Amino acid sequence: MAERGYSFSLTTFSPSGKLVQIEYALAAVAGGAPSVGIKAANGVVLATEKKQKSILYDERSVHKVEPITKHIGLVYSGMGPDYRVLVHRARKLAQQYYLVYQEPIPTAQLVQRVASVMQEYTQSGGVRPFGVSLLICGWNEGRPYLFQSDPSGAYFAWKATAMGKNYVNGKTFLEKRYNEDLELEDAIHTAILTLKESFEGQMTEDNIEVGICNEAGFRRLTPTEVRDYLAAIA
Amino acid sequence: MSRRYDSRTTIFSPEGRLYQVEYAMEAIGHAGTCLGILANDGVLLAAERRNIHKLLDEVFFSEKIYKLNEDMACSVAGITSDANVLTNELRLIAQRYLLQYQEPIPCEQLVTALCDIKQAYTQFGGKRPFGVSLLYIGWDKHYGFQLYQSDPSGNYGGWKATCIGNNSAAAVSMLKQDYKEGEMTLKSALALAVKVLNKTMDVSKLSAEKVEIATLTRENGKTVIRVLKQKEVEQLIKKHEEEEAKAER
Amino acid sequence: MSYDRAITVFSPDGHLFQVEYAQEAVKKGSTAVGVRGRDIVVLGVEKKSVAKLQDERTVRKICALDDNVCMAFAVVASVSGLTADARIVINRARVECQSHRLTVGDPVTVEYITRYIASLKQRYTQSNGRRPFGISALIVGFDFDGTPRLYQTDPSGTYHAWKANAIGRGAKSVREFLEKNYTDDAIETDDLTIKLVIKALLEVVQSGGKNIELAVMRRDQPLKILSPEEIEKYVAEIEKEKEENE
Amino acid sequence: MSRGSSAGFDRHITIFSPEGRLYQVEYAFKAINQGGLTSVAVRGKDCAVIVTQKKVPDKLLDSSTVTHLFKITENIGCVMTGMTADSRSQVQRARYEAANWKYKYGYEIPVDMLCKRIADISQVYTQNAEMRPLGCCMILIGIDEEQGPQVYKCDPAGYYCGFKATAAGVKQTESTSFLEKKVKKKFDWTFEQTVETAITCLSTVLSIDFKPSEIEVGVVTVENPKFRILTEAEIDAHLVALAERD
Amino acid sequence: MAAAAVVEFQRAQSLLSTDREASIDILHSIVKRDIQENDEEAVQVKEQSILELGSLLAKTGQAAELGGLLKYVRPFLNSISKAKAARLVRSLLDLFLDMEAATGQEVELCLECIEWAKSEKRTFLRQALEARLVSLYFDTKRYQEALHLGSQLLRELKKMDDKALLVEVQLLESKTYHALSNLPKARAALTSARTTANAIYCPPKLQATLDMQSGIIHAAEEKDWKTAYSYFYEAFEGYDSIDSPKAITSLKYMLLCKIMLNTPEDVQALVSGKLALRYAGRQTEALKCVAQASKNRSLADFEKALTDYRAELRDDPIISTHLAKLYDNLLEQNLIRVIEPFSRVQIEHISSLIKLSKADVERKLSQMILDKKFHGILDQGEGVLIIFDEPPVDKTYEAALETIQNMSKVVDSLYNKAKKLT
Repeated sequence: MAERGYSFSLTTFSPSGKLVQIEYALAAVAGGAPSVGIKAANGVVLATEKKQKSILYDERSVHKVEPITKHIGLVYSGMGPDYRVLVHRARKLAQQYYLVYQEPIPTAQLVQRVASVMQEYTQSGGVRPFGVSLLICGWNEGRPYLFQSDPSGAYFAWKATAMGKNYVNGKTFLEKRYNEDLELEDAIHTAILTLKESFEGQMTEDNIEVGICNEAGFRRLTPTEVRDYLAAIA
Repeated sequence: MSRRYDSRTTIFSPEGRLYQVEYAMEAIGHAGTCLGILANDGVLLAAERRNIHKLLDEVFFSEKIYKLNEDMACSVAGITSDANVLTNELRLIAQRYLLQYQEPIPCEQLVTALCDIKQAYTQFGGKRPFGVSLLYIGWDKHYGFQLYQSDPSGNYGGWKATCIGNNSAAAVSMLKQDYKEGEMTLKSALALAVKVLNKTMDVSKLSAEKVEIATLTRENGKTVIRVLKQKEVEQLIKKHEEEEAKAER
Repeated sequence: MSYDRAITVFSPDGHLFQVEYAQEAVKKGSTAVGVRGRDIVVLGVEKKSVAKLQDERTVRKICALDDNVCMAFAVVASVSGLTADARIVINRARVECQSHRLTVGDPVTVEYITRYIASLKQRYTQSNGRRPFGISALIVGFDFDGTPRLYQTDPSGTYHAWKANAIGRGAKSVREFLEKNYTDDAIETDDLTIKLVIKALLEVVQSGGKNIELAVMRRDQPLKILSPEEIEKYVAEIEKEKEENE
Repeated sequence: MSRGSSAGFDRHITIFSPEGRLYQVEYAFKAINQGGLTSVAVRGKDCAVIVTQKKVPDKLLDSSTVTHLFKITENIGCVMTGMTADSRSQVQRARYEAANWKYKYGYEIPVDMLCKRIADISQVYTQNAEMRPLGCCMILIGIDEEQGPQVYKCDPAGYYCGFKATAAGVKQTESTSFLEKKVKKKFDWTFEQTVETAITCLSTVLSIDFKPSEIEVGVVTVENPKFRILTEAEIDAHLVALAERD
Repeated sequence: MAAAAVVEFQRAQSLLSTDREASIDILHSIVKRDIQENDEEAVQVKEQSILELGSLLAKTGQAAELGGLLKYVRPFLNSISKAKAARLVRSLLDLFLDMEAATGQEVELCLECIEWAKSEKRTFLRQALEARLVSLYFDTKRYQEALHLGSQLLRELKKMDDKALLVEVQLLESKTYHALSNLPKARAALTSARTTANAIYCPPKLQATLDMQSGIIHAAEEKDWKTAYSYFYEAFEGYDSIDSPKAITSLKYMLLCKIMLNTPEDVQALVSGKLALRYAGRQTEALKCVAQASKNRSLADFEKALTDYRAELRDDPIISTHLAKLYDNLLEQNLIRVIEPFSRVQIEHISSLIKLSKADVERKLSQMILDKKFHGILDQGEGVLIIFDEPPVDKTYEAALETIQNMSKVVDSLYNKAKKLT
């Protein structure tokens, strides 16, 4: 007939051999807020543009760097609904894990399990994939972790990567500046610069949120704490 | 035909012959080569990982070659996203077999269990066809070391040398050609594995970032499966490397 | 989506699209012939799709579903030598056969499994999303009675008994060929029964008789697969007589 | 044209468009402009206040019986903004979700959790092939007994974002801009102040200014352990105060 | 170990408080320490140690003993043997440039370094050191040594790699080329540098260098003043933060574009507060005095500003060249007005009008006859300047000359075939 029906579906296969759908999902995340994640190897940082501009956001119980469990946080890009279910399932799975082992889940096992779930929507027909790309941070076993899970339902290992607005340019800066093993404090400074490439309209008094993951654990940080790093390097 | 009567798998082909499977075979070729060679004290799997990028977290050494069971390992050629459900499924089947039989699971039995799920998805349930060919490597005491090839459709065959991925046609003939039978050892099959992997692939260098190598070796009568770590992998690459280098200008 | 595209539409043809189309696949890949004999009903296959590095134990193109019923198939579709579709049908049909024994004893009759298999493809035409299997199996067997039967099923799921029937590499062609060879003498003699199978296979001979695999099955007894080596003994002699008729 | 592309499945059954956002979801926002209900919600420290058109076109309607303020918890309240068909369906759904939760948790719900939870339910509607996303926005008011008054807003598809000040409607961009000045130069709050600021910004954007029987203002004050509708008696008092205020 | 505590910290203080004598005994402990022993943990202590050493060096108060200490920076860098060693280097380079540890010792330390860099560590670290070496050699005015080194690096790799740090070597190479008065090799180099720059991926110091070079090529050479200036404004703001000497140059350069354009309005506005006041030195007044001199049409005012201000003007090679080009043009413009009647204008009457001195005018005219930058002849025997009037046709002689030369070629061909006859 034409390509239109065949290619779009996930009730049957794309005639290309790879699905045109997951590619569509990445474009969604491009239209999202810019997000950077970098494993220093002294800790992990997740930073994102959070729209205040006058403080129009509750930062007392709702955030953009959000804890799954004690020492795991996620920062996200793309479709907002898809993510909310993804968070709630992810925490549920984590809690099942904390219950059984008595250790909060590490990023590397979690992405793989999380990927199994996102794959199901990429398999099921009438059901679209989750349109969030997640940056998972963690510190478990004495080692910091950063993983990227894409909308397809796959997990990839990265030391530093970029999502959201102009991801191509983020990944190029990260490779260039980043060195294996660094200090967590220097690492935030380059993360705020990574955002600054394709921020849009630039930072006000505070229009970012950063959360750190370290030895003591993953914590999202308060608007004041966040502001101190931004003066050093915008 | 002049128009497919597919656009769902809850509706079917205008010939009753499924086009989607031929596109799936092409999909293995898009993805990097997967090869399995047989040895006389083990079997080894060599696969090209999705990640080629320098920045790798490296908590996993298993990201296309997954150890399923205490007797068997499998590899992926195709989409990575698909393995994750499959790999967890394979773990369930593999231990399920042990519970009843408590025998060193044969490669032919594990593959037939999986083929039931793949054939149903293509027939009904509205689930899109698979795009991965998986290579299962294992040991049984009744025929020896075995290698099996599974296709997206549910089509299976026992081999002792097979390759899929980065033009299948070339690759299977080449893997066979260089393979010898009853002349083998685990170190030399491994050195050879990199060499063949090099030729099918566009790269004439290849690294442990590009490649992930697994052994299945039988020790003291029991099968120990490990997917190897990067420094160990590099040593097999350098062994091959001197030869590759002489080919070059 | 279009009306023609949909699985529901009974079409001007006067028969459902997906049932019709499965029927136009019963030529090409693999060949299965079965002839009826007093002491053995024998099926033979040519092409197990084996490079002779591939295990012949893995690929079953002749599989015994019961202890007195066996079947061999062929079919057309995308991607050669395709083990999968045939293999699901072996698995459901064989379990059902063993379940039948448990419910109502002794080896289950040839005609009953064939009735089950034809209806199995049929029920699918009602069922959601499901088209029928394009397979024709030559169900070969002996009854518990010991009355030899040779049955054949088709893709819609209408079945008929025959004395001798051949499918694949052009179904119509092999059926026609087999009818010159068949005689009432052929059924009585134990040597001729095997040769009758082999005689239909040979008009698309490929790679020796080692490629061709035959089984004899007896009244209540398991499938006995004659050696890949024995088959060769018949082919060398017969092949010469074969050239003359066509 | 318009956002997304008709090509392929994305309105026959819900499978993503090139944008990576569902065809129906982008269309889903447009559904607020269909409604004609323009809302601004302002957050105090003594109350959370929502002000909306009640949309009573004639006094033939009863002003009391017509509503768009709903009591969805034990003192959490909300207002509906957008296509009315979507709005009642969301209200009733929110109510089920609300009751279950109250029992489980065992105490009255945080405003944040309630908005988060409805946001998860609306994704379900998006994902399912029979269904389509909701076209409405629920603006929840409530006083969390820790943090204080919180104003949340959920988007049509089920997007969630935190808010301490929000607006939704046809003229969403304009209403949020008038309120943005007021948030920056934050006044100290009391029952009267918070209410005056919410109405005034909504009355600049529209440039008509409300009648005392055509708006519905809904508060959750510390003095009520219930969700309370201001009614014509209270609203009339704030309205005459506006003209004089500045 | 020491990173900003104990021995190194004690040294920092000792330079500042006491005397240089005091620092010497301390420095011996630090050199010993650097050789194979290092802070190997990338959790603060390490970046602080190389940095603290960079602060002692470029403290400065320079003397020979401090130079010796600079030679040690390289084992300290080698010992680290990690990826993190490269970031540390980038950071370190600026401190050195602003304030030398000593010129003679540093150039040599860098030449040694490159060899080490190409081998063990990353090309990110390699690119960064070369930019220091090249800047160092340039100020020394061994313009050739700087270019030769930079070019050696480019030649080894460019096959698929560009990086922000790699561009910086090329920016510094363009600067050296501008000072010689050669645009082609510089223009080619500019291109590669701006392309990676477009998307910011760099600290403020790299950005300012990319802006400043793009500006020198556009101002004098290509001659678009709007294009030159715009980059300069960015360069100053970037420069001011990390740097000291660099920032000084960039502000004068801002004034320079507009002086050639010959508007006073822009020059005056730029002199004034953006961040300008701090870096604004004696040279703002040199640049300002020359603008007034061009505007006013006085050559004499110009000569004076050059003489008095000269040391600073000379030091940056780029500035000197720019000022020189400005001088030859001013001199030619002003002369044309006085000379214009032709004939025998006296050197003295023109001198008064032109706004020059007697001694200066004679010399300027003398240079000009040879250059034929007014087409006159100077008569030193009478003490008059005569300008060549239009003469009667040269055309007659020239057509004869052209005809006779073509016939001479022909005659040579004509004879050869003729040989056949006799």
